[PDB]
Amino acid sequence: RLVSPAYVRQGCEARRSHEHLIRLLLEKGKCPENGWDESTLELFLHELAIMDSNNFLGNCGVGEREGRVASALVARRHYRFIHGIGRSGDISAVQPKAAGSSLLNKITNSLVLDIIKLAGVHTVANCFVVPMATGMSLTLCFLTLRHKRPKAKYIIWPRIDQKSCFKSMITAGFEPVVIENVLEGDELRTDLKAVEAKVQELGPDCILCIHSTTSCFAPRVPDRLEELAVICANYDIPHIVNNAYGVQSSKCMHLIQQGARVGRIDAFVQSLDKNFMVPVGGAIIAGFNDSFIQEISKMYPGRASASPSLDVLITLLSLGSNGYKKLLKERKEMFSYLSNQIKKLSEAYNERLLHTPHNPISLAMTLKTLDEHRDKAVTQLGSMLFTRQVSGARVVPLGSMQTVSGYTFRGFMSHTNNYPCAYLNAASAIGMKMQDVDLFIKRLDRCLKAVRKERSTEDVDIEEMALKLDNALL
Amino acid sequence: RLVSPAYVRQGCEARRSHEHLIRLLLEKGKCPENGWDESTLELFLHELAIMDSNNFLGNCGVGEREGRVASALVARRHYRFIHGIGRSGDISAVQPKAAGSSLLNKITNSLVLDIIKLAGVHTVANCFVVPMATGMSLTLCFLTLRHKRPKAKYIIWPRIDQKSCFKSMITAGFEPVVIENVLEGDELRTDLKAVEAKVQELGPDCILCIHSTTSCFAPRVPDRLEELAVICANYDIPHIVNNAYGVQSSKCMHLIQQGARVGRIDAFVQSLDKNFMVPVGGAIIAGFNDSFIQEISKMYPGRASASPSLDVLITLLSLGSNGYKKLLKERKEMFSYLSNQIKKLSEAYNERLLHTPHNPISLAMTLKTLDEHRDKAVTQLGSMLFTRQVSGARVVPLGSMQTVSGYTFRGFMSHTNNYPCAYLNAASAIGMKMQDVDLFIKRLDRCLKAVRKERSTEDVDIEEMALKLDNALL
Amino acid sequence: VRQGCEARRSHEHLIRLLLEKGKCPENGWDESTLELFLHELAIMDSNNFLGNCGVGEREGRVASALVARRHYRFIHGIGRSGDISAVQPKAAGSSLLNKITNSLVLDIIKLAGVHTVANCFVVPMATGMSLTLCFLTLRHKRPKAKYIIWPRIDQKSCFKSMITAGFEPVVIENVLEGDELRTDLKAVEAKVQELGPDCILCIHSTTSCFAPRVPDRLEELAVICANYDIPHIVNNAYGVQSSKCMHLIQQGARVGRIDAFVQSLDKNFMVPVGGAIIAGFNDSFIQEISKMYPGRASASPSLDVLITLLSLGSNGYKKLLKERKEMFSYLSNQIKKLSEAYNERLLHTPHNPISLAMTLKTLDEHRDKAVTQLGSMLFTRQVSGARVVPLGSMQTVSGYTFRGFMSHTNNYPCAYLNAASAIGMKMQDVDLFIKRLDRCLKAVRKE
Amino acid sequence: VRQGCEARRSHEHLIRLLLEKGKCPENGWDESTLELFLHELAIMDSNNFLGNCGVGEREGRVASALVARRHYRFIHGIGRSGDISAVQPKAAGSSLLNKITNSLVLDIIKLAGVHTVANCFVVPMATGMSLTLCFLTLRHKRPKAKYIIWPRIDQKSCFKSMITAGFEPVVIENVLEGDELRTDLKAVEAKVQELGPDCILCIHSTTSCFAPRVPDRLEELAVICANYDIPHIVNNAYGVQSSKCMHLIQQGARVGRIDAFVQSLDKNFMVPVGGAIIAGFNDSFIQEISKMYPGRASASPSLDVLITLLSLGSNGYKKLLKERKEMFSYLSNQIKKLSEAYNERLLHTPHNPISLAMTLKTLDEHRDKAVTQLGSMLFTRQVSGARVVPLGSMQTVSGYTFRGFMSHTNNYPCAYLNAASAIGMKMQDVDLFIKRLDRCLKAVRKE
RNA sequence: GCCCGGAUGAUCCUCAGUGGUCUGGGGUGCAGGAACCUGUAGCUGUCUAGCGACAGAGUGGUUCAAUUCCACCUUUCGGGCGCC
Ligand SMILES: *Cc1c(COP(=O)(O)O)cnc(C)c1O
Ligand SMILES: *Cc1c(COP(=O)(O)O)cnc(C)c1O
Ligand SMILES: *Cc1c(COP(=O)(O)O)cnc(C)c1O
Ligand SMILES: *Cc1c(COP(=O)(O)O)cnc(C)c1O
Repeated sequence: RLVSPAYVRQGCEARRSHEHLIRLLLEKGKCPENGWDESTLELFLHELAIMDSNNFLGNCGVGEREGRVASALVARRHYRFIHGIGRSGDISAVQPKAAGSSLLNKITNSLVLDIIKLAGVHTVANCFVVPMATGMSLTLCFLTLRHKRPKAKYIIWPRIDQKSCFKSMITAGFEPVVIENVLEGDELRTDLKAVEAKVQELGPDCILCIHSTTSCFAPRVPDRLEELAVICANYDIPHIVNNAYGVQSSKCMHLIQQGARVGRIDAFVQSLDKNFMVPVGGAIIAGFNDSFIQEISKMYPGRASASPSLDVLITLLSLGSNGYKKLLKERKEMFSYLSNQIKKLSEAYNERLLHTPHNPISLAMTLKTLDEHRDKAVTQLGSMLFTRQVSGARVVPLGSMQTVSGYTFRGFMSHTNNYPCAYLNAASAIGMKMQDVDLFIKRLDRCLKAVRKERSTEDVDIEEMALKLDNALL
Repeated sequence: RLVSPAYVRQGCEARRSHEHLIRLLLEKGKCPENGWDESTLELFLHELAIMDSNNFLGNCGVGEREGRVASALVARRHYRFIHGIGRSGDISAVQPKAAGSSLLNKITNSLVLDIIKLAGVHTVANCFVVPMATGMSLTLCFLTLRHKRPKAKYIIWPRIDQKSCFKSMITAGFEPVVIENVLEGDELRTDLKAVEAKVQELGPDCILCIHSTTSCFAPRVPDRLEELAVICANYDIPHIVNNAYGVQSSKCMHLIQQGARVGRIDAFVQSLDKNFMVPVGGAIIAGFNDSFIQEISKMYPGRASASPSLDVLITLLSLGSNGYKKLLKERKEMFSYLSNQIKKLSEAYNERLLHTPHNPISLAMTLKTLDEHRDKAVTQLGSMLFTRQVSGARVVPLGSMQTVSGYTFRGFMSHTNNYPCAYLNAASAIGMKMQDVDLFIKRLDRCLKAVRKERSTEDVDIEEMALKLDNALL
Repeated sequence: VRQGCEARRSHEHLIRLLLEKGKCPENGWDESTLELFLHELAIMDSNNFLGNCGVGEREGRVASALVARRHYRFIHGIGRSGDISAVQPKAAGSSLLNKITNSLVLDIIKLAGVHTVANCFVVPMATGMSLTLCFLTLRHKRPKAKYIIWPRIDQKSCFKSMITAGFEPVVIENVLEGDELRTDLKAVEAKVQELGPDCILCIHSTTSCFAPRVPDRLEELAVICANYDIPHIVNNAYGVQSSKCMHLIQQGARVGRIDAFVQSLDKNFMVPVGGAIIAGFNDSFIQEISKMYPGRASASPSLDVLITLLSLGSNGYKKLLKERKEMFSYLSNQIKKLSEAYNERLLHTPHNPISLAMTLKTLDEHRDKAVTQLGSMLFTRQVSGARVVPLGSMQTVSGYTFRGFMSHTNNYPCAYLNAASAIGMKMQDVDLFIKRLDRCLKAVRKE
Repeated sequence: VRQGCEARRSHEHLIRLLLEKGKCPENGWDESTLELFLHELAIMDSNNFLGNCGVGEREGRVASALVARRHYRFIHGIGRSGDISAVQPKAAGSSLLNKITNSLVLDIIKLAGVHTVANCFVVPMATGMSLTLCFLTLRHKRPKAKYIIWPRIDQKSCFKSMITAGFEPVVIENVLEGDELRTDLKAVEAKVQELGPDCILCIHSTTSCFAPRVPDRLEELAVICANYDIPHIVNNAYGVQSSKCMHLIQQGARVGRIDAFVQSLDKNFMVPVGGAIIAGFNDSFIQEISKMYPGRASASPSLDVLITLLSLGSNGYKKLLKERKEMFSYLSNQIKKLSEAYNERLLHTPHNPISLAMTLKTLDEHRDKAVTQLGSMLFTRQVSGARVVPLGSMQTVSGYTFRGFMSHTNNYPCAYLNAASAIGMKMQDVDLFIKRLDRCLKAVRKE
């Protein structure tokens, strides 16, 4: 029954090794260098969860929001964190009914701030995780700016053909002013002259902010943030940066750091899933003025989900800063490999890799040898890649017209009205493996052969199943 | 190695019993009457998850959002659903990269619509789950209305002292017009005269909407929705109903149904955690015009978390419509029991249960025998209940001034400037057990004794630990 | 913050109370307390140490994360290679888990009706192999013994356990007393005198059994064993759930000799098949059985019952025992009603508190094969546990031929159907069984 | 929609290929395929049927949801009460699980070096009790046998397995050949002739062992057994991970007689302690051992290794075997370097492919108790698996007194330290061990 | 249990018929002018101090038009399958 050496022999001795990793986390708020063992991580989460009042043993609840859970499957999959984050008046305020969830939220934001520094923006002052994706999080930035600039109606926006970040300004109730890009070689870049010309035409007081973008599909490249930040500093206009998946790119993060160094960056927003390999649904709002970032936080009404914060807390504690650095290194290596592989394949089909050296993530291969008008070969290629279980291979044909929330885009998906050619997108994002590139190259090869010929074990099953899906669509 | 009767002997025979429960769900989109076994539920989720492209065996990904997951703990706790819900242009659109998640989202919304009908609003036309809490979801309603009424500046709002729903109109960029309530007996009720007078004073075209509330703390009661809906129909003003935790109240839901029957209700919003016992973070936007509800959905920019939808899908499939009906029945029974218990206890301390028959969820017990000015006894009671692990027991002292987003409230937390007395809140919400009431009554008894005396095993450990927490705060 | 750190104290009190007294909690633990306890135990094992390095052949390495998590990172099993009950220095948490589990199990055995039990231990083998371990222990104490005297019960595991241990079973036929089959005490004592006590390894009796057989006459057998100095081993496979079976074991130990009694973990505690409990009244003999086990053993059955008893509590287990009795009365009455409608009757077996039997005399197996059919149809309608017993079934088990197999005698008067009220049975179980049995008898009567 | 339904076909192909050939997949399954497979198997068991009602005593009821989920709802165990290998009609999914697991295990045994193996089965007992089951089976074939001839190895489980089965071990001392302790073939054959083949139950040899002992001379023993018609039982506890041990078993069966060889599941497949594999070359004899097991048994060890082999694949297991060899060379060289710095040496034991030994001659146990200290300090520094062997240690196991215990002989020349490269060992393990051993020897030398 | 095929649900009480905003026959009670003639009829939820009010007719679909036609569900009948 007993065999009891007081509490336990090693019950606190080797347990001390776990507590000291936890104590170092709470004291300095930094990512562990090497990842925690699963046992340490789950011991930490279990001890946090029992701090929440809904998990108290002697608790009784007479309110309308007591964190009750009907399904045990639901309660266990969330590690018994039910109360979310924040209070009804402040999403950043400690919740007296959920001290464990509040500590979870504070530690997660501290870990994320640490990662943003090592990723490239060392002068970041403040950040917080918000359980909305990047589009809605950009909207929250604009909603906050409205009260600071009540006469403003326009958001000046260098064009990028992505529906979420475009709609974010309309959802916030402002009028986007689409600044077309300038073609420099193969690259589409910021028209700094047109941006400043529009500021003078409309008047700075009528401008809510300038909305720039770093991460993007080639042949677009990250915006000229340093020059845009200087324009924003000179005319006293807020600068909001869409950095959706730029955390994984030291080049993108350094553009942000330099923009804040020489000019004005009020906030930059990044997706959680794209930069940390977690489910879709969360984002980080970061900036350099602590007071302003807290203003955006206080703009949020009501409590919020703790699930995205828990996901990234688990991820960073398991990976460590070394594990994340390793993922960033391999992403750079896989970009070179993917670039070289596309160079080799495009040569064999009389295509080429578009020359986009300023885009460190996305690549583009021309599709000039395909006739979309007659054979619809460009659209056929995208469908054949899809049925062959290639995902993320974005096909951009010429002359696509698209209306988004009443605004009509010419040459939609190409970020400009008349790009020289149609092309295919591919990218080296965090977590990509060599198998992804090799299978993509192999399957793109077969698709290019089949479309050019049509104008004139499990591998064959994926091919046989693709032929059935191809014929069903036809 | 084999012993193989083709595939299996019963491998499809008793499996058929599982498939037929699943086929009935997908065909009619209704809640099962009796809850599913856990085995059926998890088989369903596993088969949905393998439909998502990130879980394909022969998949390769070359994009920036491929649903990659670094941590196995994260992937398993979400049943391998990574891609979220929706597309970057439409949160309601099927995601070709996540056919399983898209089916999950559609079935969840169908189940939730079914529950809203059986809960009382049988004429509901459309609804969707949004992974934001009720405050942010109300903001999304106002953001959608802005484009339909671009000259509107004001939201007419019968006062309720809750920071989230108040801030939701300011976060959306509108000016709330606070309509004070009328005291009728002990109850605070809608001042229909002042609402119509403010409509005429400001002009209907300047009114974005009327923002009413059903579920609320006593002594406030649900707004007079039928009369407000008639005012809204006559002046052509949209009507938005805050039904945060009203789904659990057949009285609240019937007010909504009658309001739509005789007048105009454009949308009503309810919390997921408060009505379905799931983690905080999600809500339902429902209405009677299908086209308008889709407009709110399309206002959302970008993809969204699937975690709240998964939580309520698991919950409703496990509970069934019978299980949910049982929770609603027990909530009514526990309201009577809690009411009778407070009647008995308040008598022994020369207090009374406030007469609020029109509030079917929240109750209030007077605290007239406590002196807040001299002894601060009302604040002391709330703290003593907290240290004794009573949660949800809301103490409302007199004369509290509070500023929320620049607007100053007199008598804050009482929903009126000068309520006759201080009081204590308690409620019978879904999932409450008799132990909650008995422990609340027992601990409130000890607290009342201690505060009145101060002016003149685990039970004792909760008391001994409360005395230590009480002295530390002092 | 200060309330949350004081909230861990609430869990610590429950854990401390368990380590100090080793009794089941009265009310079951919350899952949060249980999993907290298990995680703290598992990190005491050396394979889960953060700075551990392993240069041996048994380091507790786990290749699959799915395997490690589902066992709460308990990898080293129980015991040492020289003693299954010894503390494993490389697995202090697993050793603590094994000691607590044995304590909780002893607590339940007393609660269930054998208050005078002295010792017991969980063994990760089922009841058959656990009876074998008992016989293997008795061999070294009685090296001239060759026979095991065994009142007949038609169950292959307990019968084979004697042959596996290397002894010759001596089958004692039962006596028909009314409808019941009971111990033939005269035939037992006659075989003791014929073969000689020194040649008898033990008397192997059985409590829990299928009707119309009833628990053996343990008191009279315990006196025979005491008079002749012959060990007594009781097969109590699923008798823990029956206060009548347990009190019968308690009485036999009071008036006579009972060396050990064995019970299945899955049949009495609703856990997966695989474990058993060896219990006795001589602490030293039970220890001798434990020390006869060679090498380490799986900790999975111990962990299953530990989780179950901590989640149920003694009140939760008491409730299941009370409901088993009420379900038995309900099942009995419903069989009386149904048997009346088909010109059958419920066999009068008041000495069996778990299993019942209903006559199948009106069904013709000789001409229509109707009795064999009924059990087949009962399966396809998904009635599990219903057991049809035809007449004159011959069956060979390890070379021994049984006549009238499944009936525990050579010529029982009639064929019959078995049904039982075991722990965890619901009113749905009986109502479904009655409905499907009615439909099954209608179709057989038509043809 | 059409691509997702075709996506289940990809998983179905892997599952279909497993059921059709019963071999390990070359590359490991994804967790999604594995858990899909397990869930489909579990719903085949009757306890998981949606319309099931239970009126029996063994219905597979589970009180705790934590217990049910952690076992993937496999509750009924393996086998029937009359045959552990028979298909359980109430648990078709569990029976299918057991058959697949035995097939995968047979595939690995061939892959590991015994290509001529005919049959094998997983038994949810550890290696000690599994050797006991072998001896218990041999008793009925050789009812006059009393002795088991056993080349000495100082391990309590395999030694006790002979006594548990009820036989007298005949300890054959080993021969010092250089630094190695090897089989004394002349003494073995002399005991066969002295005691008489008819009185010998079997010869019980051992492959995997601690240095400086080496695997037994299986070929010469297999010929002795064939000439005298004596069964041969091989203790291969952790020899599956060694192509040298497995090939030695293969060669012995080719030139002589080997009736069965037994191996631990945890030591060879990195799963929790609790299971073993009994394998042989006569399909009928292995079946006889299986049928000697009485009653049902736990399915937990089978499920653990099934998950592990499906997740690893044969390529994954091959990789672990290759890395064990490379880790052995690395550990050997690092011990050579460290022993040189302390005026010690690595004992030359080239016939042992798993375990190594380093001399501790410069440490004084008689005056300073330094040898006993080193093992103590090695533990507190969290070095597990390191094994110090002093001189002249006396130890009694089940009544038999060993002199020079832990050393496998009565007077080995010196004390020494044991270290091994077992499957799953990392370069961190060796580097940490060398560093901590260096610090441990520095402190002992100071005092 | 599953598969197949009839009917079944709350005005394939009752037996029938009917795509036409339902009809025929037998039967019961309540109400008046043995049985005859006439009228009449039940249930569930919600909101009410109550009168009463608001809905629902297994869930959906087709159609100008569903008691009627189609699919599925509930109940029930019949057939098939049966070493567990
Ligand atoms: C719960 C509730 C809300 C919503 O608050 P959130 O934290 O945003 O979910 C709004 N108003 C009232 C009256 C509420 O009870
Ligand atoms: C991912 C991304 C966004 C954000 O889209 P959400 O679905 O809201 O997360 C915005 N702009 C770009 C360029 C992106 O890549
Ligand atoms: C591991 C091993 C055994 C196995 O003993 P158990 O604890 O019963 O598994 C037996 N002999 C030797 C030499 C071993 O290494
Ligand atoms: C259950 C039971 C056994 C146990 O046999 P195992 O399958 O080994 O657990 C033995 N005898 C009887 C009468 C039983 O009911």
